Amino acid sequence: SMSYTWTGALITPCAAEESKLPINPLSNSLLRHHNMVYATTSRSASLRQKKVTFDRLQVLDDHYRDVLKEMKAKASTVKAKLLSIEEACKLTPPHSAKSKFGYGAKDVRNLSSRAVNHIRSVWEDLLEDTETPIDTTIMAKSEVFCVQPEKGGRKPARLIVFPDLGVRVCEKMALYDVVSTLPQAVMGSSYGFQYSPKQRVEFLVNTWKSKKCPMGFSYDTRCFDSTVTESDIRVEESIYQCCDLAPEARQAIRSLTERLYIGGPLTNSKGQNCGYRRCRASGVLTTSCGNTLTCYLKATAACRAAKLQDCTMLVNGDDLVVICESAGTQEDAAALRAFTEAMTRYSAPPGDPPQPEYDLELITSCSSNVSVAHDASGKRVYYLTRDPTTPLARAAWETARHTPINSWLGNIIMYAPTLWARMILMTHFFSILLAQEQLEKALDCQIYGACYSIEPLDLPQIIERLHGLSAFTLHSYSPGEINRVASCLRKLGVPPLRTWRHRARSVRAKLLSQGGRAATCGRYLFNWAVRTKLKLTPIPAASQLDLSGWFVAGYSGGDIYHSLSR
Ligand SMILES: O=c1ccn([C@@H]2O[C@H](COP(=O)(O)OP(=O)(O)OP(=O)(O)O)[C@@H](O)[C@H]2O)c(=O)[nH]1
Ligand SMILES: [Mn+2]
Ligand SMILES: [Mn+2]
Repeated sequence: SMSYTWTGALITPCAAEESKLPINPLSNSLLRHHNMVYATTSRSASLRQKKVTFDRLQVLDDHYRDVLKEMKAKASTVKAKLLSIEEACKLTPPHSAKSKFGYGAKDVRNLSSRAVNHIRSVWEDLLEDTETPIDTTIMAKSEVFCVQPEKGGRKPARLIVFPDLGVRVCEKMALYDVVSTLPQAVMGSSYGFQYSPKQRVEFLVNTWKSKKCPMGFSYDTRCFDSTVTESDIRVEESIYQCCDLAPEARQAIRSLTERLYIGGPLTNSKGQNCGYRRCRASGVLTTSCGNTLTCYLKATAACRAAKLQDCTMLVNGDDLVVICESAGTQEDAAALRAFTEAMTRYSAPPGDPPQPEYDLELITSCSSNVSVAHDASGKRVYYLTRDPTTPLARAAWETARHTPINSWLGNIIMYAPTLWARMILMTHFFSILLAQEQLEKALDCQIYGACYSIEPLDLPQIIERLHGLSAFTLHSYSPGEINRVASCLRKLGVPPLRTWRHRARSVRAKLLSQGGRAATCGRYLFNWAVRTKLKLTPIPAASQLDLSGWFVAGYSGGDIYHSLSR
């Protein structure tokens, strides 16, 4: 079975597309080499299709079935709720793509009669029609990155596939509770999205330490969605089916599984049939959960086949990292060879062969890695970092062009503890906000795939709640880590780290002599920039009325929104 079949019609864009970074009178303050930044467009959709299109051979053995059951027994433990039309409407983001039936996200969240009437029929249809493939739209995703060291090396557009708005709301009523609860229940501490960065770190380390002689690695499959089979999707459904569900929920899931999740026809923006999918759809509510479960299921089985000792995994979508007891170098190399031979068999071959690692700071996953620093008292603190090239490039692009979702904000949140996050991002953006007094204007950013509405003035609280205070006092980052950041600044033409020490004192000052919420931002966010450092006390309101539901589950491509946590 082929992951895709193409009729020749083009993946077309729904609007015009900006691909280059125009000469900015403020972004150059950030990055000077504009020709290094680029956003993906329809033009490269075909290169993507070729990467994404191939036959799938899958062989399932005893360990796989053994693991399936263990997972199912756990899922058996869950009672999932049917979400009401209203609840699901609220979960829809304000700029979620509009329906082909004459209403948009706004209409849906406002509970328009037209919108709710269509949703109801889409739901009724889920109960009356058990087999007709549901229409999906295929588009090229616009994403900004830095040119490849191979000079002019570019990533082709990634393809996004999703059903009409109406179906999406139905998916929510039918599966939102499930997709928010089953992953943990089934994978325990192995489910990654349940952890804030601070927790993901605690869990990696306490695990690494828990080993007499630790050996670890990260695994990532070559274009995972395409590797997901119809079989894999039905197994996924067998897992969902073990929950106690309402009758209509149970049929909605069952119908959604055959009509949408296993495959369906592909339609472009001009309304033409581009082909057919027989693999995971990037834009359905189940794709995060589905991928984690499938990833976890295959990997657990692979461990037992490769006979790895005391394996402990952490899974996020298709992002896998396993920490086991080293059984000797030579030994370890053969185990990963086997592990991979098994993953490949289960229909999930690697992008790059996994390398056994013996230094936790050396294992990278989710595009991130753990690093060490020291706090106020110099007590070796641990945190999560990542190469800053893509983040800095995106910050650049978001500066020259108001985009709907502001990744820089998100990166500050998740990476607040980091060197680059504090010294460049925090500095750059707080002066831009200062200038236009956009401190109060809330922005949309996403975490683990769900879009969140956030007020910059609340970063101290948020940062404090998530990383602790050490996030405001880390000071002796690793050589390795500092070298990476500097090397990257050179690559992008971003002014060296010390140039930023300067900029911050200013911004901060212009933030202390501002009072209120703005002022606090000034005291806590740039304490690394002032000569005369003060002693930061736990923020009152922060570790208080600060909302949650933030690190419960992944919703990438799931059309999820929350306007909580100020
Ligand atoms: O919302 C989405 C979209 C995509 N995917 C799928 O999960 C994988 C996570 O993508 P990766 O970071 O693994 O990149 P890759 O090397 O596997 O594939 P290239 O993207 O760089 O082409 C993607 O490659 C995609 O196929 C999801 O799981 N969820
Ligand atoms: Mn992948
Ligand atoms: Mn990945």
